[PDB]
Amino acid sequence: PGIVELPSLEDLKVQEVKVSSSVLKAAAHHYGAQCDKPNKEFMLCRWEEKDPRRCLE
Amino acid sequence: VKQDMPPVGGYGPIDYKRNLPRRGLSGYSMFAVGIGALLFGYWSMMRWNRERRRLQIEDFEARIALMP
Repeated sequence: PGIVELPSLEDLKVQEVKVSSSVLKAAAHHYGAQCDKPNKEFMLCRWEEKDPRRCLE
Repeated sequence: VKQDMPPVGGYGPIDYKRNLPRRGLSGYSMFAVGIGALLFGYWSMMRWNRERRRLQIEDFEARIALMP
């Protein structure tokens, strides 16, 4: 029926944070402390519009 | 002389009493020391559980800050 909208790899290429489990878990309190002030913008984006392929920015 | 097997002038007596010490604690004392150690274990249990809940809340906060 209706065609889908899949934005391609043009916008789907950002270098990942390729650290492992334990380092990311043990760095968590400072990670949420200083940064993660603008990720609640991302989470509010995600909960106000539940359509990832929107909050890519 | 004659060499039978007599008793030599009479021997010592041997008891015939049901010799029972019935030692150990009473009802009240054993009861109270058991309940006292029970309540000691309860108090230490309460302390460890609430400090453990503090740490488990810290683990929850770790997964919260990790997620997005």
